[PDB]
Amino acid sequence: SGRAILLAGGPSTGKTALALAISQELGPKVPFCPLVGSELYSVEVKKTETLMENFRRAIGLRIKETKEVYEGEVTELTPEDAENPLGGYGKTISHVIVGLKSAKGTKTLRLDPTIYESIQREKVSIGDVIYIEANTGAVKRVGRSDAYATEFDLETEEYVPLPKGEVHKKKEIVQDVTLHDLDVANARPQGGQDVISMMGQLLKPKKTE
Amino acid sequence: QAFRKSIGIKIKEETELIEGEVVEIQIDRSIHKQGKLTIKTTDMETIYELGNKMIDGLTKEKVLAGDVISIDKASGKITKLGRSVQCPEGELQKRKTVV
Amino acid sequence: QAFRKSIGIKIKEETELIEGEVVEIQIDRSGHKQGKLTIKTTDMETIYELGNKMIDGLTKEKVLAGDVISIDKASGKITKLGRSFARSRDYDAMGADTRFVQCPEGELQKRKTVV
Amino acid sequence: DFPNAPPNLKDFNTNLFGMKTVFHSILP
Amino acid sequence: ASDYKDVERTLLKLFKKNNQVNRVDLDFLNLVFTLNDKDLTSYHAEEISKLTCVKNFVEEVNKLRETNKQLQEEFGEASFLNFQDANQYFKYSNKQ
Amino acid sequence: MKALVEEIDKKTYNPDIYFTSLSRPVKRINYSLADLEARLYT
Amino acid sequence: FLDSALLNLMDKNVIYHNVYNKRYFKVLPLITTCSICGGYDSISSCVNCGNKICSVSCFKLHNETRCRNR
Ligand SMILES: [Mg+2]
Ligand SMILES: [Zn+2]
Ligand SMILES: [Zn+2]
Repeated sequence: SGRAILLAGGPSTGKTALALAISQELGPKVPFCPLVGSELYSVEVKKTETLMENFRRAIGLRIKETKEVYEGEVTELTPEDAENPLGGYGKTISHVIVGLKSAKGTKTLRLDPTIYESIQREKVSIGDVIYIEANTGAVKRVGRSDAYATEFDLETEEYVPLPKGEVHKKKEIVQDVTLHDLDVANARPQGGQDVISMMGQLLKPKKTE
Repeated sequence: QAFRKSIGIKIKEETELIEGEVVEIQIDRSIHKQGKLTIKTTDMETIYELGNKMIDGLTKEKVLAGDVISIDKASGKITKLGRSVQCPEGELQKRKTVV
Repeated sequence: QAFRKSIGIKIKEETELIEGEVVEIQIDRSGHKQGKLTIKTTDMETIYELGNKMIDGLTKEKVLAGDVISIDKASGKITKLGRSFARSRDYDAMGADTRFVQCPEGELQKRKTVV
Repeated sequence: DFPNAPPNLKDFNTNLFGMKTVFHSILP
Repeated sequence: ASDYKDVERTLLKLFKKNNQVNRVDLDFLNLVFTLNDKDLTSYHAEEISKLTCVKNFVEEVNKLRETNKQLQEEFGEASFLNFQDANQYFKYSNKQ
Repeated sequence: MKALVEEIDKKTYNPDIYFTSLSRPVKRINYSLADLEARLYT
Repeated sequence: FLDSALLNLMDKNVIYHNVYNKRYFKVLPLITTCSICGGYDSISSCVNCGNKICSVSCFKLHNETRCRNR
């Protein structure tokens, strides 16, 4: 770490040629941040901060994560209440049962009431292709199945095909992320659905020290 | 930014849009919602049966009759046009790409 | 700012907490409501009587049986630590909020100071 | 009250100042 | 600026297809932690960290695994051939 | 673009119903005595 | 044979009817096609009887030969 070399020579000798040759030889799995000296003079933060930011960009990290997702077309949705009215508070909504269909068969799932709340938020009806992540409990509405494409002869619906493979597919995901990416994520997180969050989202992403 | 502004990229998007002259529209309450519209063109006059979101969009637009309307099947955007000077020129649903 | 970064302050905070797995909750409501609550640990079990504000906090936290919760007797704030392992089988997919933790050991009421 | 009538005494003092189970839970 | 909304939608739709598929949830792996200060408590965090239930999962997994080992010893040579006996199919289904 | 102010008639307006409409050209009428008899019967 | 009294009520009803489906009626989705040529890219219902058409040529054919209200 911290080794430095200088490509010294006259104009039109091959300094940039050697730099790009090094980049090509290293391969696409090794970070390579090109720069020019003039770009360091920012107007939002000190040039020292911009040098630090760019300097960290060239430290890549390869992190792998296995994720389990439930995806398919909804066939049934039968919310159930607790066996006793005294069991819970208010609505006293218990687990929900959802039926998903894929190219390889069907599966009946038992879901938490939080997952049911996510379903209600995403406005999912019978026949819609959905996508549930057991990692976080996040529900995504892919769209309507191509089977029901011609149900109505004029309707604004994003018809999507039936998911391939099994309903419950487990995949190992590998991504390369820079240290600066983590720094940005901590500095300017994208989470939050409050009005304050939206107002901050509309703001320009000015660099900060 | 100056260097990048002078490099253009052309991307083609194929959209399904119906362009037609207009004929009477029935919207009904729950019996979620039942509705029918008819469109006239130069050589057809035929009824479409709407769904929930199309009914909602046409109620929001409050489209009148005897005028001219353009509806996109994919995007769902509805573009109003003046009364028929102009007239539909062929098939009710056309397949034209916009660049 | 650099100068103050080079000086550190070591501050001590004293915390009094009760943590344990709630066994049974019984609430009666007409007038104000009254109820009794039982919390157990790995080596203790006790029945407590709940005031109106404590019941209100319990309801607003939506606590159920088998949950490990922490209450600060100074303020009465109720925090749901997590769920027991025995309830893990009940679902195929789990929400982000759910957590599986063991039952705390020792005495129900504990005093702890943190620096 | 509007027809110049007094209110209830307990209600009067309460306004001047201002059984069955409903929820039972147990782990099976 | 209204005339550019269709182009914006098109570009966002084009980029979302690649963006969503091959990304790793940095928030899920606790790589993002600036929101944690808002809804978590220090002593609560240390107690929850102390009371983790990994032993319970490992113990139940081992009790299942020893039951499965006994069942596999009872069954013998397991195979995925087409089933012609109710017992064989039932045992294979239980194994899977 | 969009009309922020609309005028309505309390008799005709409701969210339930939205409706709008415009060799002699005339609508055909069916002299089917069988079909009319069916209609009156049903 | 079917009218013959030798074929009993239970026998007849079992043999013809019981082999017919009684609970499932459609479990595949429903597919509507052009009444002239089976197309599905676009569909609309003719003003005269409500059968479904897809194109101008199919509309002319429905009007001349097909339409059942005339
Ligand atoms: Mg040079
Ligand atoms: Zn056709
Ligand atoms: Zn017809």
